[PDB]
Amino acid sequence: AYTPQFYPGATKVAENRRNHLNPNYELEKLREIPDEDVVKIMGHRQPGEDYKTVHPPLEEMDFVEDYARDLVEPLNGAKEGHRVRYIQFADSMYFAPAQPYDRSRSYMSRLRGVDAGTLSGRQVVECRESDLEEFSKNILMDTELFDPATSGMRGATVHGHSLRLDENGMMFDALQRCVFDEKTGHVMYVKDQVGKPLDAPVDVGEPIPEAKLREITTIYRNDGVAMRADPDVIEVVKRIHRARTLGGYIPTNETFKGL
Amino acid sequence: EKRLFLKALKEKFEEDPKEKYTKFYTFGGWEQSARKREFVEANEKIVSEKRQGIPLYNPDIGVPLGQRKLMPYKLSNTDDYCEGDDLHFLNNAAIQQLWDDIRRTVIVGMDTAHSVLEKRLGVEVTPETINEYMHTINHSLPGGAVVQEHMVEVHPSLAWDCYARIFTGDDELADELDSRFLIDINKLFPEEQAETLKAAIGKKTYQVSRVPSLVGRVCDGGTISRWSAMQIGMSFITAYKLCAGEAATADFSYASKHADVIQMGNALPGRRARGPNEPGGIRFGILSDVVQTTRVSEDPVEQSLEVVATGAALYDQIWLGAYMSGGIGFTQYATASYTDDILDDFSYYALDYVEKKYGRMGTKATMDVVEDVAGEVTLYALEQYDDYPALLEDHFGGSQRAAVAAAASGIGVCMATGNSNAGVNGWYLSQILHKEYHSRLGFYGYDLQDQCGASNSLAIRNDEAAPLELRGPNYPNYAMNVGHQGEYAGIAQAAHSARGDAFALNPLVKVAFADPMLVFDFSKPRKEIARGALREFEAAGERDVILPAK
Amino acid sequence: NNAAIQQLWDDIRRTVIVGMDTAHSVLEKRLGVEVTPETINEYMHTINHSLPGGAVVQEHMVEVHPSLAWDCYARIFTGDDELADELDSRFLIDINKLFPEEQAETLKAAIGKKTYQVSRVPSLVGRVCDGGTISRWSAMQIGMSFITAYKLCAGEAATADFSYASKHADVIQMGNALPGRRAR
Amino acid sequence: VKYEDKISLYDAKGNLVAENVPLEAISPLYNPTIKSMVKNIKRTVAVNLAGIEGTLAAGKIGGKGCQVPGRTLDISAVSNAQAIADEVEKILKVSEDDDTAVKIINGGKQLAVQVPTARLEVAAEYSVSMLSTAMALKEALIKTFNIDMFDGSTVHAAIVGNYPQVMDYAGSNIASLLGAPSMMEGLGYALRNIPVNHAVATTKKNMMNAIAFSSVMEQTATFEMGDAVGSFERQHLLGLAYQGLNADNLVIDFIKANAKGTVGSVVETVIDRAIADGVIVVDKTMSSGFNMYKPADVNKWNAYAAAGLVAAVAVSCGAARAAQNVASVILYFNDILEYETGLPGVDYGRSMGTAVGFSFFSHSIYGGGGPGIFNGNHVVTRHSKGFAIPPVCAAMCADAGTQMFSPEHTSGLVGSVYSAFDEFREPMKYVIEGALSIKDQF
Amino acid sequence: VKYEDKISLYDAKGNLVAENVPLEAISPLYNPTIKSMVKNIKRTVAVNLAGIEGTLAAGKIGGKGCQVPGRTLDISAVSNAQAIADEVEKILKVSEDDDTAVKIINGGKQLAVQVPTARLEVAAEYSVSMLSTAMALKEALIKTFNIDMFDGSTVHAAIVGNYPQVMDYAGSNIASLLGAPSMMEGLGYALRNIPVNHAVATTKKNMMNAIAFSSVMEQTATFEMGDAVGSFERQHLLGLAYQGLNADNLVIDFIKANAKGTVGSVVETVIDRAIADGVIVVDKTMSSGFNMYKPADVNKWNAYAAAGLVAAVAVSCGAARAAQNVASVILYFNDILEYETGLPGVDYGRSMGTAVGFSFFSHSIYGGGGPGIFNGNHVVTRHSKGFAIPPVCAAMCADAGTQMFSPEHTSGLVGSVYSAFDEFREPMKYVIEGALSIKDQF
Ligand code: F43
Ligand SMILES: C[C@@H](OP(=O)(O)O)[C@H](NC(=O)CCCCCCS)C(=O)O
Ligand SMILES: O=S(=O)(O)CCS
Repeated sequence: AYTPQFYPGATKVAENRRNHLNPNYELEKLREIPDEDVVKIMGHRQPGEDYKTVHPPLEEMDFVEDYARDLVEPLNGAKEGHRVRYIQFADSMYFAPAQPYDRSRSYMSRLRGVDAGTLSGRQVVECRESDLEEFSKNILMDTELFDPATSGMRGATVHGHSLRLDENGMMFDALQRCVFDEKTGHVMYVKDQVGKPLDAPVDVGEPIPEAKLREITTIYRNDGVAMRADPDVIEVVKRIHRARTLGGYIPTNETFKGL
Repeated sequence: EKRLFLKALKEKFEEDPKEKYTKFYTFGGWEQSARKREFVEANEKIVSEKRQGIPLYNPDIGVPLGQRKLMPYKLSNTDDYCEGDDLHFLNNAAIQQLWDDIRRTVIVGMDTAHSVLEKRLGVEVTPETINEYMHTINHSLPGGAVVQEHMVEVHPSLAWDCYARIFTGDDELADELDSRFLIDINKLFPEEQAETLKAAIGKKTYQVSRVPSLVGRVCDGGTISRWSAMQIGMSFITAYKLCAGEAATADFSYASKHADVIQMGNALPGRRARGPNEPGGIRFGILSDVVQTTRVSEDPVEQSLEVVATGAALYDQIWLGAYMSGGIGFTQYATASYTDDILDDFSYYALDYVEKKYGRMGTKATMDVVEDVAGEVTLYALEQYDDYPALLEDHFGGSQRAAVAAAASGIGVCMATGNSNAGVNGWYLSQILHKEYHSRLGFYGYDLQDQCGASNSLAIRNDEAAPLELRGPNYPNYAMNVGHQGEYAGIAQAAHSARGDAFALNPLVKVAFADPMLVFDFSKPRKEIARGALREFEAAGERDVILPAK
Repeated sequence: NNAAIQQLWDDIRRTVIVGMDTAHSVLEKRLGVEVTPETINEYMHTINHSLPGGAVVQEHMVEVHPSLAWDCYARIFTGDDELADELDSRFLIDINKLFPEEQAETLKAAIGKKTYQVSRVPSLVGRVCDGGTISRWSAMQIGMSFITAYKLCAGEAATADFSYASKHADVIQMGNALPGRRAR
Repeated sequence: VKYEDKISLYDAKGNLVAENVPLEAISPLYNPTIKSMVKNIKRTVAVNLAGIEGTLAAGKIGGKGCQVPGRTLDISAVSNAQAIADEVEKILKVSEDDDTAVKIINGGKQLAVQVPTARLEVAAEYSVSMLSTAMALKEALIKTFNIDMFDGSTVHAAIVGNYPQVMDYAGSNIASLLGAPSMMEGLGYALRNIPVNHAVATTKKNMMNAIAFSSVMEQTATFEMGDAVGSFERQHLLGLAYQGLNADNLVIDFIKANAKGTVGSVVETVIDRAIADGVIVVDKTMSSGFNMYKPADVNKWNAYAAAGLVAAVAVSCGAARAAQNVASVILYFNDILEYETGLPGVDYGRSMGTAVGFSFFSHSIYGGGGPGIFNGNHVVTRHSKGFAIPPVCAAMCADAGTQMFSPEHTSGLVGSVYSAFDEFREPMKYVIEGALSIKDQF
Repeated sequence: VKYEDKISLYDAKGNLVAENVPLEAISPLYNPTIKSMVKNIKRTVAVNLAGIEGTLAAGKIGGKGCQVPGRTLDISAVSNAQAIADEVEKILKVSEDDDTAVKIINGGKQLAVQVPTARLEVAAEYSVSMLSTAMALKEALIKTFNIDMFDGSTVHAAIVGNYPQVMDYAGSNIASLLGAPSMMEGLGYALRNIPVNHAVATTKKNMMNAIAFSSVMEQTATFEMGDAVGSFERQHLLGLAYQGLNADNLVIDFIKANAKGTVGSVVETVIDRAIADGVIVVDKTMSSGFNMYKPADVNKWNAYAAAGLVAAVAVSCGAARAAQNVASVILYFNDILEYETGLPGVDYGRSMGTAVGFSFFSHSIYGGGGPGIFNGNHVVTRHSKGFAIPPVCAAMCADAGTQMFSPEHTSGLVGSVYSAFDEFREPMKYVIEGALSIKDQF
């Protein structure tokens, strides 16, 4: 068949982007945050109650016979009619292990039935609540995709992806949802992602050391690794741009001879 | 290393611009800013006096503002700093007058009117009669009623900004006319520019009518053309006394105020329903012609950057952040293109690279030159963002960064080739290269037109093809999103600054906005915005004489 | 020459009425948020600060001078007497107090048990811009106040639902647009 | 004749219908079914008789929240629906045997009227149907119930909302699939002004049929806009054939191959099929081992990518059973494909930009709303020439009820009226039938 | 048949052609000639090759006084003309037995292109003609002269001109008789866009033929606007027959009877003919004499008054040999008739109101233009439903060169293009023949 190559380039950042894009690549496990702690950090529901429902379970409701719709297996949260909630992150520009477009591409190539959006300041995923919690805890939190110092889960007032880190190597946060504790070195979350305070702070673990961050980040930087050091990615980008321009002008094989 | 943006970063930030760490949450919140404290004191006084206790401004709700250091803003090529609140278009009278002066301008050609008067109406037309007509229209345009005391007239002090001016490409007629109300092309433009403009204009005569600002304040932009036409017709039938019938008067009326009318903007269709002379109908070439820096500067980068500043202040702030969205607005995005010398530094590097490699206009527009110039400029800009953490803090939003880097790339390509569509193609290549570099771009829907752009830059399809000079806010790709249009106008100007052109799209608009009688001087938009941010700009349209003092 | 006629036109121009019932239904059935008169009071407090041009989210904003927007009000009226009873009278347009008994009953019967918000954007906005600015200004500020008063995500599908409701579904314009020849 | 490439034809169930069909057989300029659909869409009008009765009974004329006290009429339109329909048919009939029909829908609660084509031959545009039906309804109501001469104005306001003052039928009880010509955002955009919800309700929430309907409308519009002429015609012909009628069973094949897959798996399937069919070849191998691909057939590659995009939307929004993933799927299908192959996206990035704007205005405060309120005439979704709306229709068909602005909320009258015609309800099978009919003429 | 009305058809010389012709034989919904004229108007486009060459040579792209330095293309469009025409026809061609006429005008400086009807059967409006022609012209110009990839935008601006930004064809060199549907006064107003000067130039300043052209266009438009539906259809059919097609020879008879007369004498002859034909009877005699008159046939009286209005315009403007009298003639013809008989005027005062519009539009400093640029698609002239415009055509045909807006100044290209069609040059004769061909089907 066809063996995918995900991204171009031979630098370390290109390899990390390929690993994030690759669904057969096992993300390294770094933390162990229990499901209740993650659920209470998201702040959508209290751990212990039943899932709220936005529409009756798919078995109860009746649908028209659609052959091309019923041959795609739905998520477990979809057949239970669970409501669609979100998890949102801000990734620092200083060697955060995951980056907005990288996160969106990896999520869309790894998860089923998710809605991913990317900005400069934040990246958000929306899915059914049960599936969202499951994949969030299993992939987004206790893997290399999350750094408690350079990445924080923020639902509103996202600001600090481009600001300088503070004296603890920690991202700026206006609401101060997560706090660095000096007497242990651990980072503790004192509020939910929206900003509502928690009853008890939840420990998310130690921050990743900077040296490790350098070799697992997916961002090109003049100090870490420059895009000038990966000419293949630039060449591919220029080829895509030229192909777009030629197709916009006249979409024929003769025009594409000047590719 | 020497960079043009270094001095502003030194002034704005207390730490070294290369320093990667700082401290937060120690500035006292909104109290750290004098503007916010003045706003709080005002809000208290207004609430108690005028609002009868209904709250207006409550900083204690919502985000706690000022958790970080609220930076001041320089203005490019100007040595004066201001807070970000002073650059909001509602708090800045200079930006409001910038839009007012464009809104209240209509150019009408008077050669068909003269020919109809001479031949059909049997009335002689001489420079003395032209001077008499100019006197009549100058009295009548603001609010006047000629030799009719029984007619209601507008208070003269209410329309002190209303003028009627004349200009012509005919030299002898120009020097035979009164200099009180003449826009002299010869003494306002350099010799070669004046010759080019006179050749483009021809031997024709045009009158510029500046409707008073108050008229556009009370009404909309479509009122300006009607006001101008009505006053022109009245003045024409009052100055020249004619014994012909009424039908001949209808033919003369068409010739005088419905034949050679030039408007600033066109009407918009669909959900953008708007009349003419609204900022969404102004094409990029027209805005480039409005700005007059080609008159007083030979630097192509400065000429493009003044158009960038004006286009940002108009399109991003007024048009998009008020006419189309409203609220606090999109001041951030626009100030990013003209506050510090970041875009100046990037554009100067692009010009230097093009001059060293291809020459000032030494290459025909090909794909290879577009790709290499745009890639080089984008890489330089992004590494500049990388190695100066204070710079990244200054341009905190991804959009403001993307727009600046892409504008530098497009200006560089336009310098190299002299083609505006090649420049916009370089802009789009810069945008996608930026996205791959930083794994980031602007907001959620910032790059709708940047993914569609490469294909639409050189397209020939009906709704996709247009020269960048003929594009504007109503171009379907550019209709909605912020952070593009002012830079597009700057790129369109840079296409012609490379060739040393006297104008971009319309000579008449250039000559008309060379007028010294305008309140906002378009020779230095950045300086005037700086003056307005300091509360030292004298704007028009104030109803001080019809309001109680208490 | 008459500031009263200008203010008449300004007051008519800057008025937009928004029905805040579909938005409440979205908050109740999609976001699982409970709407009570206390929450409505908090929302009114928020929007009276946001509509003139104050900042509620997105750290580091600039704000318009309150002196230029002293005429900017966000008012609420309802045909539901029980809901109108426990509402902050500062932001309430009381039908019972402003209208005689028979007229008040007729107006309540016509309006029904529905809640509406009246936004009066500053006159300076309609004077700098045109009259098409008002609905968009009100819609943006309504969406911002909704997402900051109920502690929601700043941008999701329900945000689009709020925006569509406040932009056209539940909005009342003083004057319709005139596209085509009229061009306004 | 001028195109040598053939296509196969598969139904909505993936069964083969015919092979070696010329590409031009599905062309809007040749296919009889597409011509019939365009002709019938211009003359069919939906009438809300119950809405008329309710508006007149309460004096609810004037649009949103508007009542005129004193202008109240008590009529029984729904009870006399047969008489009203007979009178309207008599008024609109041209001679004796034209295609004038007024069928009764929902027990007289709605009317589906079709003005004769003879009334549209001598008309420059399509607005004659709505105006003629409005006048016929006014006359029938005035003559059935002996309405006073001073109340015909109220009747007119009940049927059309504020038409002389507002160039539209906003508060009225008369509707059509196409919008008013004053709402067009560009020249030739008349056929693009059909909202997604209207297309989904017309096809009764059938995914393949909704895709076919939306694609046929969008590509016929591109023909009308002058975009699909000259050297641009083959691209749109292939886009309609592959994304819209699953020519080579590409859509069903990709969905079947990715029943429990993600968007990336769909991208991999699309690239593998394109390589196997010879559409794309390896241009060069880079230093890092990246295999840059070039299209051996540019338009065929575009068609393959568009079919894959529809399949990816179907897979993702069927896994989630929510129609809010459409914009993200359309964006990131193209985003992953371009940097996996080095090839341009579905519409040379024009579909990606439409997806970006769709994501923006479907997740923000600045406008838009649910995916069902967008159309090809919308300022946000007008940018891709018929390659982005069919996926939106498929996704809204896959929705399970998480959207408030669902077809039921938005298109109840239009959907119920237009579902009664087999050509509108199942466009896919009838377009295939028309192509089979004209198969041998090329 | 549903109308028992019969008419006798007379040619432009006052000779009898046929008798007892059914009134619906001249209906727009039945007459083949009116159908053919509507189709030809829809599908015909005029191209100004000399204008394109001049605009490109000087870089004069833009609306008015606009000119882009550096974007100048030096091509010989007029010199070749035929390679361009052949390429445009080849691009626009749909089939072999296909209309697709592209014809050379004025020795190469203009093109008269007729888009095939196949491209208009699958279009919801008429705008496909100009868009398709613009695209074909762009492709032909880019291919004939090897235009660089970076100048196609310049070529587009020269052909269409500001279109994406400014939603029309302002500074372009391509034109059609119908304007953009987004720029209409109301719904269905597309056909009331041809000015009086265009009608006069097309018919080569023949009074009866220009009257027939204007009347046919106006009444077909009324049929399109939904106005001529039901009870109003008879009035508009009679108006067309008696005001445009000289039915019963009323216009010629009134003109002959008032060769040396005034407007008052024309009113007298009209009333005498109406009394003699049984159209009006005596209502009652008041105390002070003045026997009031009531119409025994309301629609026929309106038609007689309309024919008399045309005759009065002809008489007055042939006495003055100037076309500036139309407004006053119509206004005071209606006034004198009303206060002479106690009867309503033409169109129940709408003709008089439109005449007031003409007066204040062409007779003051707040006037604008002259009578030659009158059309029904204007805010000032829309009020009469095809009863006030056709007489202006007679007025402008009678003008002896004393108008600034003469047909030669404003409609030279229009006349050169559309005078080639027989049904446009002599609308009266060919409409009469078409009505004769369908006499027996009623
Ligand atoms: C709530 C929204 C959704 C939306 O439609 N607009 C918001 C908020 C809105 C409000 C701010 C209301 C207030 O002051 O509280 C306004 C002013 C629009 C309006 N007229 O109401 C605005 N943004 Ni936004 N907005 C901006 C920006 C940005 C950048 C911030 C970069 C970053 O640090 O993360 C990001 C986009 C991103 O995804 O990256 C952004 C997002 C967002 N922006 C997100 C989420 C904000 C969050 O922090 O929770 N703005 C900027 O990049 C600077 C310019 C700035 C605009 C005002 C100005 O020019 O001063 C402002 C423009
Ligand atoms: C898309 C459309 O919104 P609607 O859904 O039609 O209301 C359109 N808005 C805009 O263009 C918003 C532009 C300004 C805010 C976004 C700048 S990034 C408009 O108001 O007509
Ligand atoms: O972030 S959003 O794209 O919602 C708008 C930015 S102001």
